[PDB]
Amino acid sequence: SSAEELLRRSREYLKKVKEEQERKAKEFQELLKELSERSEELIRELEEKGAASEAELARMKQQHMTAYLEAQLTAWEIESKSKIALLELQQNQLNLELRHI
Amino acid sequence: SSAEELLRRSREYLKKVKEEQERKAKEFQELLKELSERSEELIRELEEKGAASEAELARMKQQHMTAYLEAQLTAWEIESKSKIALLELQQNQLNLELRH
Amino acid sequence: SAEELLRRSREYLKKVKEEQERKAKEFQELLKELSERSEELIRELEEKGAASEAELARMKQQHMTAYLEAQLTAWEIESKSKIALLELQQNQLNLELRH
Amino acid sequence: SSAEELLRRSREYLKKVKEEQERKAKEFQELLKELSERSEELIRELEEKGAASEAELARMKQQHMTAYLEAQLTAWEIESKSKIALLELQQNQLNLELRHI
Amino acid sequence: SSAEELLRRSREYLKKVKEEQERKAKEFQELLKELSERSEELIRELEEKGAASEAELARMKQQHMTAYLEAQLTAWEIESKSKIALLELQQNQLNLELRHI
Amino acid sequence: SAEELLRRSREYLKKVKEEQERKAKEFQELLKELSERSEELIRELEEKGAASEAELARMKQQHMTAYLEAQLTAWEIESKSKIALLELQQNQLNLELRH
Amino acid sequence: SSAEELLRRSREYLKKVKEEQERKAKEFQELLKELSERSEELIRELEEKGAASEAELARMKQQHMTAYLEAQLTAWEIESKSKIALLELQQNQLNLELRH
Amino acid sequence: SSAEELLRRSREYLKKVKEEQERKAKEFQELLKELSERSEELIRELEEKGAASEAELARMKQQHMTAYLEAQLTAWEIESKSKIALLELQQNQLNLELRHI
Repeated sequence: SSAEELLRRSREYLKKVKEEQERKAKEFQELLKELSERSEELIRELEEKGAASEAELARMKQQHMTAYLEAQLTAWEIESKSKIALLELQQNQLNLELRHI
Repeated sequence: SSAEELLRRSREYLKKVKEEQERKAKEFQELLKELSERSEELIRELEEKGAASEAELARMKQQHMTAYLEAQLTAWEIESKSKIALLELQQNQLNLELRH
Repeated sequence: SAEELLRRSREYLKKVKEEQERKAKEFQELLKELSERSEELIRELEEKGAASEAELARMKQQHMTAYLEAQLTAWEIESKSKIALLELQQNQLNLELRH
Repeated sequence: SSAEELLRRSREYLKKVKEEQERKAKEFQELLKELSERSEELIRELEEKGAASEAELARMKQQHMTAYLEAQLTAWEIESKSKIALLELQQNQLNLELRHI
Repeated sequence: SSAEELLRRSREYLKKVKEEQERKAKEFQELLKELSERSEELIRELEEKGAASEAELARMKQQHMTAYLEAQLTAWEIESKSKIALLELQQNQLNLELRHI
Repeated sequence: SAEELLRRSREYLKKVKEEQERKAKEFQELLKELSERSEELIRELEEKGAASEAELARMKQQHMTAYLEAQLTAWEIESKSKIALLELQQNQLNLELRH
Repeated sequence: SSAEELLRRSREYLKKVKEEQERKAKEFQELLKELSERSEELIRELEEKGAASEAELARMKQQHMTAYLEAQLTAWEIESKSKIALLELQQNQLNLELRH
Repeated sequence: SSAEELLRRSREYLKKVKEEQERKAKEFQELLKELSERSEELIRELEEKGAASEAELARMKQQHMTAYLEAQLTAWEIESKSKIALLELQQNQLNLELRHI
């Protein structure tokens, strides 16, 4: 009863954290999408202006793609690590309930 | 009773740790906001002066956005790790409460 | 009740594992696309003589070096992810036999 | 009795380690503040003397903020990892206290 | 009986994960070999055409070996971490087998 | 016999903890020395006008930036080291009470 | 008996893992030796030609020694981590053998 | 008896690893000492030749001290991590003996 209430509060508190992680993951993708499209807009403007040397933009383009690639890998590593860690806490939570209940 | 004291004390201390980490998270967003808002202001100044080449300001702006993104990812990594460890510590606490 | 929770626990486990396969596949598609763009940019340069022979060598090697770094990183992620869930799959299996 | 003595001693040595880390955290903040204020001083002297181009100073100023943001994150990472790790040891200490004595 | 089925299945899924990592390890070596041989090709063309100074080529050649050494260490780090981690899971699987069935 | 092993186990534990304090102190002495050398080199430059005002600013900031990085690194090491042994000290204390 | 088979099989497999890691350690020292011996040869060639400034070869030599030192530290970190993990795994194995 | 023999073999095997770590630590310090003194010999030669600009050597010197500082920190981190990990295996070894024994 009282144990059922605490385990209840712990389970629903665990879900808010899980949903809180899903929020941050989406928020990052939106941020990266905006920044990446701002960078492409900058590089595109140069190509229109022709201000940047053909080699200059090639180096600029490859840096944009490289950092974007790097940004995704980091976000992939973070969310992957978070989801897996929460899952173990989901198992501990379940282990507590069955054993007690 | 005496065990009720210690376990209640631990719960409240965990509560303080959780709040201090929420502070540091918010404080960082405020710091990153200010500094980032300065960096955008500097690049604005350079644009209006035309004190940097068109390509150079493309490089500076993209470096600015790259560092902001790196910073957000790092703070996201720290807070995500903190919240989940405390979550495990809170489970140990809960298990003890149940144990008693 | 114990079976329902554990069955529901295995389903969420399955979704997480499946999702991790989703991201790994998506990355390889992203890597190939960006990789094929990068070699296209390098293609155009050499054809136009835009970059010096020394310049294109450093550019090509930067591209291969970045591609190798990307794979090793994605390898480390997917490798660690799969093994971490693998311990959770064993934790799940241990819970089931417990009942 | 000796269990109580050994465990009370444990409680104190662990209270000292915790205070030691609060001390190190403050010292770094004072350290970063002093050095970070030299940087602004060196830079203000440049802007005053006009000894760096408008872009050089902007690159220097954003370099300073970028390094400052990294120092805070890195210090935040250490103190956070330390506080959480010590927290778990206090839990073990608390578990022994309920058991051993 | 069902324990034996669940555990034998576990044994097989874990044998598949192990073979999968031996596969990934080889693929990388083939991958590194192909790209690493392009680098030597691009560089041999430079030395032939004399399109880089004596020092530039030396800096490029030592750059190539330095990156190659990093790729091996990094791949060695991953495969080693993977093999050891899987090894422990095989031990848990072996522990269950002695117990559950 | 159990007491001898555990007493001997605590002595080796003590040596390791003491040794870790030795390295932490030694590093701060190394850092200060190298740091004081570096600021001496920078001192000589500005006095001789060897480096431009812009040059010395970047040099000074590189030195402070490297010093900060060194401290954070040594902080992370000594902090992690002490906590890791602290769990081993608790493991030792748990073994003793077990007897 | 049947348990004696499995635990003996695990001991021999652990034995193979320990040996494969000794291989990789030695193989790396051989690779680092060759490449490092090439790098020293290149800098020798440059010295005899006088194809690089005196200061430049000081920078190149010091970069060469820095990378060799970084490489050794990394391989030292990998093997030190591997040997100690297997050592823990070998202890789990031993505990099982004792358990039976 | 037979257990006393296996635990014996495990304890002495643990000591060879511990001594093996002490070897690598010393070996590194010797290597760093030699390389560091080779670098100082190079920088010293330049100052005698005066080949390097007074600012050039100042940058060169600071890089030598910085990398040396970095090298020590890495070695400090490795040996510290190794010694602590071996110690836990020393505790597990002792725990196995007393319990069996």
